[PDB]
Amino acid sequence: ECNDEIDNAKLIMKERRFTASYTFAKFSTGSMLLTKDIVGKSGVSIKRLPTELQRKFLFDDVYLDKEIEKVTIEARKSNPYPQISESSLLFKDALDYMEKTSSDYNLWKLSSILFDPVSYPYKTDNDQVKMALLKKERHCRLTSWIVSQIGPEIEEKIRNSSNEIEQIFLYLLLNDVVRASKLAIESKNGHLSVLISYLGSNDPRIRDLAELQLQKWSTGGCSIDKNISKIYKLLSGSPFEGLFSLKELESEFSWLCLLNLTLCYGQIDEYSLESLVQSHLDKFSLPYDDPIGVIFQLYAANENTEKLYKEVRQRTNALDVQFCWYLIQTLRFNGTRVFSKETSDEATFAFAAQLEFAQLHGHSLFVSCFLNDDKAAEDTIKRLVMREITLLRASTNDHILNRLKIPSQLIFNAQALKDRYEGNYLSEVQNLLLGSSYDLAEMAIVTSLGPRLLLSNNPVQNNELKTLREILNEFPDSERDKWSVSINVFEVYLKLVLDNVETQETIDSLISGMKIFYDQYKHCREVAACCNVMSQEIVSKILEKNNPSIGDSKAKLLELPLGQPEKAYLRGEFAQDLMKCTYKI
Amino acid sequence: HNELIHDAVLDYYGKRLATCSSDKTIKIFEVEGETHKLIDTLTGHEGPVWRVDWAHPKFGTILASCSYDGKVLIWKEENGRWSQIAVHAVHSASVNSVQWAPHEYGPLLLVASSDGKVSVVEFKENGTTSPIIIDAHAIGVNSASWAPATIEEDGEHNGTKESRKFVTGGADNLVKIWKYNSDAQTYVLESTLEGHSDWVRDVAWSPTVLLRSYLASVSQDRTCIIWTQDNEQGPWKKTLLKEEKFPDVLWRASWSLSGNVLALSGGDNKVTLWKENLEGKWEPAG
Repeated sequence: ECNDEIDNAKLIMKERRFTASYTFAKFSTGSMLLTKDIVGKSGVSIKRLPTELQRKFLFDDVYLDKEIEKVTIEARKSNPYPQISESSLLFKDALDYMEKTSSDYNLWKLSSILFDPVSYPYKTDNDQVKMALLKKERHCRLTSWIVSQIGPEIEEKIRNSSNEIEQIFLYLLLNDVVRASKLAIESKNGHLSVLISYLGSNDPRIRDLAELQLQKWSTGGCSIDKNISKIYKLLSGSPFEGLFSLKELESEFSWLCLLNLTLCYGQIDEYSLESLVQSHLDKFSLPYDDPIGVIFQLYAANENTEKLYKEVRQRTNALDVQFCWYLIQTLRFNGTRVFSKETSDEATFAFAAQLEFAQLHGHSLFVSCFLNDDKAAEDTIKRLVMREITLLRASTNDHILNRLKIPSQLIFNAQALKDRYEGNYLSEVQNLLLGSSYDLAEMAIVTSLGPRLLLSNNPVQNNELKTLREILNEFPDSERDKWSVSINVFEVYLKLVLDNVETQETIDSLISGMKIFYDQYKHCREVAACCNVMSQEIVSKILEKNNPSIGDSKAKLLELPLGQPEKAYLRGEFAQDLMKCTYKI
Repeated sequence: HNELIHDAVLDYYGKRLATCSSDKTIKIFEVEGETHKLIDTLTGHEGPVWRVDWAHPKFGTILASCSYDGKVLIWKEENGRWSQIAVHAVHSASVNSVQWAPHEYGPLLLVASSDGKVSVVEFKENGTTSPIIIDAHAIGVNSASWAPATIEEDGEHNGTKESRKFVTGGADNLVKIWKYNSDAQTYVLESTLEGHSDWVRDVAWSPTVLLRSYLASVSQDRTCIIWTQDNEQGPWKKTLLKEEKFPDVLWRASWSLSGNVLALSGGDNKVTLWKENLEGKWEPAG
């Protein structure tokens, strides 16, 4: 037989279109994939690749604590679920967590200068002086910064050049204007000093110098050198589209250096800081694979961020999901550069996924809040609260996080869902009451675990039984007759027995109701055993206050269910009782 | 131990994991990644364990399991130990899938048989379900799952149209969704999306939506079609995860909890991870 089920197994697999090894691809709570193995359990030979995150600060909760005291959790009134709509984030909240040689440092630092104002310590006389100087300020800082980054490169070349003239040129691609002059005097060159004194300004006069001096030279002369005539092109206001093109200079000096040239000299005060970077793009575009270069392009292209974003994206561009998420949210809700309430949602999912897979649970919840769409914001909040809140209680900084403005109700209900799994039905019911779900918490004592304050209660003093009673005096009585129909049976029971409200009508009302009640939870576990206790108590309670000894209440005793000793006792006692009557002469 | 792990899922507290094997046992395990503490064994079925699933917490932690017997024998820990709390058998012909519905959809139990029939019942502790069946495909249903999320009917009466949506996948290369109707006999079929030349294998809907609903319909034609529903209620348009035949025999294709990160289990024991690219098409993240 055993050998002949090998063969059957094989046929069953082939006809149902299975072959080879079965592998799967179900995402776990760690979000790695578990594939078959020899010593194979659910997962073996993990074919999950490392997380795409590797930014310092994302693995630091020190970062996460800090960002609670920036922007603060809030929800719409449209959906009462978190849907953050203010920002109090800047691009100066991480700058020291990564190196200062790194492109990551450069990316966060640059963005605050570009898009956000760099304010003055005072307030100007007119607002066009306010605003003009504000942009010029951003620009000033930028221009020097670029020079520091490009620094070592230019310096290297200055060192390796042992020609005076050549060193003199190399300096001007920095802001070494000072010292450029200094070397020129010493090396017996007047001509270089004169042109150097004019650096740091551009004018219609200066344009005029550049075009004419070139024409007179390459006509009346025998013609000036290739690179001198290239300089004339930078000063007339078109070096790359100029008659001598500097586009060849990419091939020796970075796209940022090339950008530097137009930015310091050409079209400075005939342009705003915005339009000025754009002009350089029209003369020579920067490479698309630069993460940090793309930023300039976005600023420059103005509120055509969307259009460019899709274009650049379709021409090779790498950016981190942390970066896309943080950028789109801050700028829109600072009103410095508006974004759509759609590009924001795309970015919120992307970073939030990477964070779960990284094993960052606080981070992944925070991020998610900045989601827009009443449904979506809803959807997401629910899910991540539900799956465990033990790690929302892990520290005191995770307490202030989740308790800030994420409805208390959600916290309590999550606890109950976890508690169903634990077999913690006792605490379950309590947490459902608090999560404002009076009807749900009814179901957890009557459909999953009968009251332990009517089973394990001590009958001697009934101390646990009246805890049952008193905690329904702590639960709504302003809206009682909309959630009590299993709990109510408990209520009428408790008032009749505890407090001694023995009325014939009260007795009947409970018994007729309790027949139905018995008839759907005489087969639920625990609940069934508690019904028998209840019955023993009610029967006992009637003798104890005086048995009314009518036909109908005799009836009542048998209409409420009886146990094995009880049905035998009644028949036993009735003959003895008769005997006793006939006893005395 | 097991030389072959067919498929294996997790609960909704992420402390337990249930392994579908092929030696007829459902091994309940405790999830600690690669290592597991085997706590239980439930042998009691005929042939390969095709599918098991865990209940959404608010209708137990019930574990409904199907094998080649063509029956769902439901197990439930009553007393801290496994026993049989139910049995089903309205369709026998091998039950392929066996799913529990979202919290709002109820304790609905999705049965999908290879006789071209599909049951949809309710789990009761007082008993009674009304037997409602609707015919999906004709050559069988090799996987079934559950539609995204419940909708809202407005007006004065909610839960009218759409509502609980059932998504199936037969062996006749046809993938489509439903719309629970109450005014036209059987579930009025939506639109037949024929884009398959070999039998449909696994179907998963994305619990992450933007402005379109994603439906990864895998097939044995070595491609996965991604059905982008335009504006979520528009038509279903052709969007291709790969245009070409992979040299991998694809099986499952299940989405992540957040994100449109999709894992596709290749025949060479390599689970590629796909993200949507710079265009509307997909490129691998790994």
